[PDB]
Amino acid sequence: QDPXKXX
Repeated sequence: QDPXKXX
């Protein structure tokens, strides 16, 4: 759910 980081 939090782009370039993961979910």
